[PDB]
Amino acid sequence: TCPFYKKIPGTGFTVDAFQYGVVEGCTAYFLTHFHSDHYAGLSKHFTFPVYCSEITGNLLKNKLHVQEQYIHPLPLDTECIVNGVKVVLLDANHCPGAVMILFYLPNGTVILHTGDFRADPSMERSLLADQKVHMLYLDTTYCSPEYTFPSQQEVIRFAINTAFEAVTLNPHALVVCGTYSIGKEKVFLAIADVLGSKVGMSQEKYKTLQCLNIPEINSLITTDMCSSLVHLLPMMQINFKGLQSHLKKCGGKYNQILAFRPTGWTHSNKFTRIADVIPQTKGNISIYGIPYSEHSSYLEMKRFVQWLKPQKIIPTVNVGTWKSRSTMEKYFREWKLEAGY
Ligand code: NI
Repeated sequence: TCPFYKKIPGTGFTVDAFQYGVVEGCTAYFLTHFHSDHYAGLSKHFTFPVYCSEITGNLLKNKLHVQEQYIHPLPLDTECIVNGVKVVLLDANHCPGAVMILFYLPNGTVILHTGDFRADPSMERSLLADQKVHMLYLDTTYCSPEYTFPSQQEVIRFAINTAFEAVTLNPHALVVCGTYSIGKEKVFLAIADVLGSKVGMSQEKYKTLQCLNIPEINSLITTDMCSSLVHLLPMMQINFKGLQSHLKKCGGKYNQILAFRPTGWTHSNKFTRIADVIPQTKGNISIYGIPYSEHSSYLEMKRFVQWLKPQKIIPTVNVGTWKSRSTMEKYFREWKLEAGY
């Protein structure tokens, strides 16, 4: 059964609610982004209207085989009427295709659902500038001050410099990058660009990337692993065993691996600056865990919410324990007293 924080009152709408069977009274199902925790349930057998971005719609069609007649892509930054209600989709600064949804309810209430997001000051000059929001359904993944991590630009600088240095010292090193979902593609695209190589991967991953409207993509990726000195592998193979196993396959072309494991936040952020990060090493294999986040840091979230000044906040992450829910409400009240709304 569909929880309350996935329903939009006064409409026939749900958001990210595909794993509960038929939702009583739902005439349109919104999907914020193509991550499995949110799409859980969709397939070729789905027969209700799905509203989403163009990129999400390409993924639904090609990866889940949802029939074309049930896919409803909307452009961003544009007022659209769906089942007699005005909506807008806004870029969430999460993974490719990810959106926030503004709903202009028939009774005059305005609701913003963030989906998954990485808050940014650029959002203060979207269509949000204009107006009041009565209810914010907020991605609270990192809603506590201990959650600190660098900018994406700093993390990419570190990865580019690390890989360019290694391969310049040893032209026979291979670079490997772990993946498990869409998102974080800049990690492997930036490294391949500094090395003058395409990125090699499986046919399944290549298909996924071909759905993302990335300009000049045919110039950047390939399924010919042997022609490539940046390889992608599933995230679970990014360990000393899995990497040794991979180096055997390459046929004595390479004599070293340098690997990257992009993560979310980890507790070594509480001590170590991005510059100071060191790898785990066994023999001719080195592995770097790098904190490339696509969710808001505490400070980013606080800034966005103190700017928006919503009337009420409904968290959509960390809602399962009394202690979590209690801690989040304390922070929402400080923010409100500090800023005066
Ligand atoms: Ni997500």
